[PDB]
Amino acid sequence: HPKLVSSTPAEGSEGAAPAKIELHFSENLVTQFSGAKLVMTAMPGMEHSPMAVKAAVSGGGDPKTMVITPASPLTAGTYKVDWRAVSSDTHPITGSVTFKVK
Ligand SMILES: [Cu+2]
Ligand SMILES: [Cu+2]
Ligand SMILES: [Cu+2]
Repeated sequence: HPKLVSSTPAEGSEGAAPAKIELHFSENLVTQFSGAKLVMTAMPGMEHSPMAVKAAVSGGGDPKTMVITPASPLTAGTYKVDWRAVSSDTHPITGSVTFKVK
């Protein structure tokens, strides 16, 4: 089964707004069954409130890499990437990556 090897930004990281989010998995993904959603869970001065972020999701050049690209630059707040990794003849695997933008 594919598991999340690494990502940019990394889990728990705090830093600048990423132009795109990259997820690297241990196994090659089937593009049509794999995917992800980006959510803002919080922003400065306001209560926690999950909201889908307008973003596109595609495989990279590497079949083990998933790329999420926001429609517009991410503003300050906490974000989570809920991903769905499906390799060939394998049960779907899901997970969540969280990170903060300042
Ligand atoms: Cu928001
Ligand atoms: Cu708000
Ligand atoms: Cu399985």
